[PDB]
Amino acid sequence: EISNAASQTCEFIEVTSLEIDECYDFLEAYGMPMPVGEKEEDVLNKTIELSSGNPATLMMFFKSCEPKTFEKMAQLNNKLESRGLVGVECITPYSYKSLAMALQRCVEVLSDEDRSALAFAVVMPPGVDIPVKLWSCVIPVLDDEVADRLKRLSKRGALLSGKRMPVLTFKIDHIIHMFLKHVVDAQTIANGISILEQRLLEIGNNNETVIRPEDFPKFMQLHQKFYDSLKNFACC
Amino acid sequence: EISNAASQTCEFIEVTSLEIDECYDFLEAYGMPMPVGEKEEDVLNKTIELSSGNPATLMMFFKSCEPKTFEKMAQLNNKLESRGLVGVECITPYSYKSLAMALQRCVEVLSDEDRSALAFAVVMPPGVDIPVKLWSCVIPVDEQLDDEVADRLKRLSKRGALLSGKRMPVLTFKIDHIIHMFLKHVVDAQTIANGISILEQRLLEIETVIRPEDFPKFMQLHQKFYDSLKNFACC
Amino acid sequence: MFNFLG
Amino acid sequence: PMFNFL
Repeated sequence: EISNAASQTCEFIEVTSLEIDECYDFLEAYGMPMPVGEKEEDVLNKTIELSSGNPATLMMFFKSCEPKTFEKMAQLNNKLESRGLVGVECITPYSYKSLAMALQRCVEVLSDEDRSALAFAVVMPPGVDIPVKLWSCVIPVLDDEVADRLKRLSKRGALLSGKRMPVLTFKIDHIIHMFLKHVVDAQTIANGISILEQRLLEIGNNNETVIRPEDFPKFMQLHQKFYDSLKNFACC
Repeated sequence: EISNAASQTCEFIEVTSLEIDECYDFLEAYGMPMPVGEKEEDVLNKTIELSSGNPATLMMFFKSCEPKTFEKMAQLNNKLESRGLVGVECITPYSYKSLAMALQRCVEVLSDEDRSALAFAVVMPPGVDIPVKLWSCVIPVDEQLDDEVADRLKRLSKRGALLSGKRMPVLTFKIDHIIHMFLKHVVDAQTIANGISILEQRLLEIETVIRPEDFPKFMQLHQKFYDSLKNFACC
Repeated sequence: MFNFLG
Repeated sequence: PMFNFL
């Protein structure tokens, strides 16, 4: 948004997250052995999904992959889920020990209220497209205002992910998630989880390439699997 | 337990909670209009359940029933769950405005760990008889045999009569309603939600009737009295 | 933990 | 203490 400072021929070029093929290429480039078995190409889609297309964390991955095996690579695939970005923070061409140290700052500059919204998007599902109202449950203040915050939030460090149609929906990636995991107040995780089961049942009392229908928001139980893990995290 | 200090002729008389009938007698005793409609004897069995047979809070209750109507009596019955004992705290023959000032003391003297166990018995269902393992889930301890929970829940009933032990059919304790709603508006709003979730973990592994071991995995039977705490700790 | 012990 | 430093 700093470009709004300039009244001019402002032109823009966005560096997206490294697409899955470009990720293969980055691995190939420095001598990392490419898959065969299905749960190895899957292990690598696990890494690429986790490091939601991210140069720096990919490099930290290689640098921390010691023997080079897919096996010890999956070791890391665990470490990333049960230790967040701090599991793979390493000496890298990046000025930063870990992408989390960077995102820290990225999180500091934020409008106090946006700092709140972001702080809350933990208790969501990562790598999932979800409606504005479905977000209105955890986000502070017609709740379109949520969209204004979530837009500012992707605009200011590319922390979210907007997708206009089929329906105005947003989405949170994985690096940007495990940032928030081991970083937001351990309580506030469980508080956001509960505040969600609350408005969900609230909506309950009013009565793949497919978005979640308004007949079915009432059960976020679809993501119970990951939701159960988040719950296993906060309250211990 | 102070009696274990004395080596001598020791004899005991336990002042139990006012039985459902004696409360009627007590009501009649201080000019209380006796029910007619069904949802009036129900209003008063609601009071007797809520104030789990307790002279003092019952007296505070009359003293606070102002117009005398069963109506304002159900008003108080409401006032008690969503404002706690403070909805009926009054100038009473009791040295205390409300029973919370008493249990205060009863809770300070308590073994630190017992203070903890007690602090957690909030996240239960009140006026329900429930197993030791069903307690082992929420109650703290510094392996595989949890009788230590029972030892604590016993000290806890012996020492201010905060719980309620009941040997058979199966070794079970129980928390009453006043002794619960004490803890409601008094323990850390967090520790409640933490006990509810910390319960929802063990909650899966692999009427005048106790809950069977084929069915512990779903405490959802008591969903009502759990939806009220989840609603509570989110305010 | 215990709102002034009660 | 929501978040960390910050």
